[PDB]
Amino acid sequence: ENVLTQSPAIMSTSPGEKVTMTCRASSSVGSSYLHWYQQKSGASPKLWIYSTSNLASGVPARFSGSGSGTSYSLTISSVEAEDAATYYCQQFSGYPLTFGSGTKLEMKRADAAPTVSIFPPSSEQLTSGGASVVCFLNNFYPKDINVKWKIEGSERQNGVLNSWTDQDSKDSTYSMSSTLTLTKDEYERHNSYTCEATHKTSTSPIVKSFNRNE
Amino acid sequence: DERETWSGKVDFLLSVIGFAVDLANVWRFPYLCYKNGGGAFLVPYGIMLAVGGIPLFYMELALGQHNRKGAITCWGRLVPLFKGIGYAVVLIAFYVGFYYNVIIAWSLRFFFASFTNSLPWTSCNNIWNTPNCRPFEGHVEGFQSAASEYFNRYILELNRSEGIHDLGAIKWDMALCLLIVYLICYFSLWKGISTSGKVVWFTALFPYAVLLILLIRGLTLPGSFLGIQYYLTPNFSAIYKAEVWVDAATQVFFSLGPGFGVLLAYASYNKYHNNVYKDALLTSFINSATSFIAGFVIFSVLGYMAHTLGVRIEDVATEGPGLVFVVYPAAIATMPASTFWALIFFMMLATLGLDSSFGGMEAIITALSDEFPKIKRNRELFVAGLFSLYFVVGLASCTQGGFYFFHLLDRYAAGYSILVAVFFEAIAVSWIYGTNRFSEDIRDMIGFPPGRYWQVCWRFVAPIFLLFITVYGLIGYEPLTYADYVYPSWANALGWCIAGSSVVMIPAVAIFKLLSTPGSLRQRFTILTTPWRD
Amino acid sequence: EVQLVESGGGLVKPGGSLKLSCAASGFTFSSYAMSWVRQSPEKRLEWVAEISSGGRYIYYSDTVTGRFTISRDNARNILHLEMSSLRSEDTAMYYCARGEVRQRGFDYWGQGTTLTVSSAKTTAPSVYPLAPVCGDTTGSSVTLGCLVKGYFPEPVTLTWNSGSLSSGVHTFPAVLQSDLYTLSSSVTVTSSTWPSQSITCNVAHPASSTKVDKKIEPR
Ligand SMILES: CC(C)CCC[C@@H](C)[C@H]1CC[C@H]2[C@@H]3CC=C4C[C@@H](O)CC[C@]4(C)[C@H]3CC[C@]12C
Ligand SMILES: CC(C)CCC[C@@H](C)[C@H]1CC[C@H]2[C@@H]3CC=C4C[C@@H](O)CC[C@]4(C)[C@H]3CC[C@]12C
Ligand SMILES: OC[C@H]1O[C@H](O[C@H]2[C@H](O)[C@@H](O)[C@H](O)O[C@@H]2CO)[C@H](O)[C@@H](O)[C@@H]1O
Ligand SMILES: NCCc1ccc(Cl)c(Cl)c1
Ligand SMILES: [Cl-]
Ligand code: NA
Ligand code: NA
Ligand code: NA
Repeated sequence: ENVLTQSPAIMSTSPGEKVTMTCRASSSVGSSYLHWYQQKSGASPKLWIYSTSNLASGVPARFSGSGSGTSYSLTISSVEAEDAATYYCQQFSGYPLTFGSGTKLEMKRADAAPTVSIFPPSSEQLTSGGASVVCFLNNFYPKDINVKWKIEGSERQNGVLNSWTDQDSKDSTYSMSSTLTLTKDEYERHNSYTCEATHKTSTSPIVKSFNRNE
Repeated sequence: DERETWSGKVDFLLSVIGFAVDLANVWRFPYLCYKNGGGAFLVPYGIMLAVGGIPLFYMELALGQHNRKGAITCWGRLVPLFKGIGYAVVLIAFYVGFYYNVIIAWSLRFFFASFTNSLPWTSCNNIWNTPNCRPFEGHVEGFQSAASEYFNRYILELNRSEGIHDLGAIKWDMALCLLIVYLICYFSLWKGISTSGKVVWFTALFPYAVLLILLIRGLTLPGSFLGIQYYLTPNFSAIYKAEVWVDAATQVFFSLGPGFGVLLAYASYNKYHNNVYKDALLTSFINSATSFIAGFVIFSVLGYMAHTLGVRIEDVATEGPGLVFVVYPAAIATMPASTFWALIFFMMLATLGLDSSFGGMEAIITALSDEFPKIKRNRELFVAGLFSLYFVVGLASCTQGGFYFFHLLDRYAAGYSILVAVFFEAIAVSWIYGTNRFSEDIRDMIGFPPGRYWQVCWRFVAPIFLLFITVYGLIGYEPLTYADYVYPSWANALGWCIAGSSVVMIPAVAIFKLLSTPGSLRQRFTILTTPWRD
Repeated sequence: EVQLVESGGGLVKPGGSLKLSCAASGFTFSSYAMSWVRQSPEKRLEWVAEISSGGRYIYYSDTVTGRFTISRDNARNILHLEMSSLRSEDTAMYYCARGEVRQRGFDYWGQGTTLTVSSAKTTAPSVYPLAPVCGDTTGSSVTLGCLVKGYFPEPVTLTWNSGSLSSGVHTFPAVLQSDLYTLSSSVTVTSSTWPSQSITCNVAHPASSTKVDKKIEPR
């Protein structure tokens, strides 16, 4: 098969700037047969550029494309937050038809610190014999963030479920939820549980704790 | 499954250009403009070219490339009931060989006769001349020119023959010329499209070299613009007449050459995903463009004759071999360095014929190869026998009454026989095989379906403008006559038996294969209306 | 105008078989070629198969070849894909996409229908309300939460107050751990809103026939 590799994999841009993303084919692709698709989060792909140069209906003029042979590219003259999406190229030259690995385009903004919230196990879960402690980290930039868990004063690395949102369509930040799960017995053998967060915005980690005493 | 391809893409284009660009691009097209009132004739020409000619030109090349078979096997796999269309169309090209090739023989004859300081057709004082010889063309028919009497009384010796019933002796310098032609044709098509594809690099290109030379030499002649006037001067009164549109129609169809099975065979050697739509458009344009250019080549000289030779344009403006073997050599003889122009002109006429002949013969060979496996491995022995047949029968063309034989075939062997075959070609594809299924075929090949403009032309426009025009041709029919000579009606009957023998293959194979298949009547239709492996 | 709608799809055990359908409207269906493109949970687009306008020309990727059969109905305008001997790597969101012109690409796409190929049993989620620590300093706004744990397969529907408040809500995508999905959601509101008013967590998991609401109380 003809493999299309796109670079970069992820790209961050301030509005108004210009971006370029590239599409490289292992074999040669006829210029007439190469296309691009834009896919926004949670939605179907939309045809964006066809035959390498040609904008699909509804596509703003800030978009353009060029290339030939094994090398192609997509360029946005002045980026808008509306343009944040994943972009897949495609070759129709021959079968099987292949799609590029994609380029995820995300907006960048001023750094933001997360608001950390910590939630003890519900009294309904505790009856079932399970105990899980949930920590939220909301509205921060950039996306990379690191969570730590201390059962008393001691780091517990086992049994954690971390989840990130996608970039917010409005404030362009990220959010993360971390869930530490224990047995009911193991939970009640301790008192002070601590969720802690190390983000770029601070050298000092944001800490949220609670004890079973209160 | 296994089939050879053109050694290169250019081979195909030059094979199609070469076949499509023939001698009629030279004598007939510029005459039709002049007779039909100049640039005003471009309108019905362009219209019939657009709706009738190019779509059908497009259609064959598509079918050929897709079904990957010769003309007979192609229609067999397409519409098994209509397989006769491939039979009809192939043996038409067979009949054309018995006449068309003698035109190249005449060209080589005038070529071999062109080595000299003084061209033999210049004066009236030779042994073949009568008292009535005049230096150049005129009105009165009892008095010919020095070029006319040279062609008729020396080269042809047509004066020694009282009609087509008396052929007279055999002229061996003509037979030698005809033999030479078939030797060239043999060693071209002998090994297949491998050699054939590269040979046409000459035969297709060389006439364009000569055209440019004769164009410049023609336009630098005094009175050349006067000719261009008669050629292109618009008169739109001629648009209203019926047979003008008939003339525009029949020219476009003979010029682009669909319906000979040639385009089918040539395309059958194309790779499946080759873009045949770009080729059909490119080739169609080049062919008409060549006709337009050659017009200036002919009439610049035709003007020079009117202005400095003291002849009137009506007498020197001609179609057919009369133009190229008499009128045009007359002018060349007068101008300085005559020997050079004559030599490249007659060489151009030959290379205009050859590439066309190749296609006609290849259409026969490829069609018979695909039907009978015995022929493909034996191909060199087959084409040897085929041309052997051509030369032996072609000896009748080399007789003293040979022209009468030529003129007979020049009319009946092709023409509206081609029109009814092409008519059925459109009806079979569109209304039986279906336009939807055909459009789907092309999408698989070149990646996109034909615009609905093409579909309408195949389904509606072409059959109508064929059927109507082929009918109006039958009404304007008159028994075949040449000069003062009226062909006997037994000769006219022989011509219809020739014209009919092809066309009758449509119902023949239809009725034959229909009764040959099992079941009741309407599953017959379905069985024979189903494509090859569908 | 043009609308493509994929239907069928869901949980199927490995080696099992399933049939997908695409309903087309808004154009002449017989005039265009159709294809299936699938997107793995890793969000990679992979072309599955193509069918021509009259269905007489078919193409498959070597992944699904011989297992998958793409069909077509021009009468009722329905595209079909018949899968058999399904494997876990076939898990994806399947897209119905047109069309005919190779040089113009795929100009229309459907909503997609999700296929999950797994041997894991369907299980109902356990939803828990998340009430903050007590008693603490309460600022201008307060953050509540809802924990949906131990379910399969996807999806689940989580809304707040029957979808009333969409603002200040973050619903975190589910993560599969040992054949069980866990999902959480957080919502922030002014402390004058809560617990002055009612905040309920609406969760729906149709696979297990589960409809649950959870009111969050400080208790
Ligand atoms: C006299 C010589 C030099 C020019 C001859 C004119 C010919 C080549 C021109 C005149 C009108 C033209 C046609 C006008 C209409 C169409 C429809 C379009 O969708 C395909 C091309 C097609 C079919 C054109 C093909 C080329 C065409 C036939
Ligand atoms: C005589 C004057 C007025 C016109 C001369 C016409 C010549 C220049 C034109 C007519 C036909 C043309 C050729 C048609 C076929 C091909 C194949 C294509 O893949 C490359 C161009 C090429 C090789 C063309 C070159 C130019 C060409 C030879
Ligand atoms: O007038 C042209 C030349 O005619 C003769 O040459 C003939 C020859 O007689 C014939 O058998 C041969 O096949 O063709 C040539 C050229 O047509 C004369 O013998 C020449 O002197 C003339 O120039
Ligand atoms: N291109 C003119 C049509 C034509 C000319 C010569 C021959 Cl031999 C044939 Cl079959 C057809
Ligand atoms: Cl012409
Ligand atoms: Na890219
Ligand atoms: Na021609
Ligand atoms: Na020719």
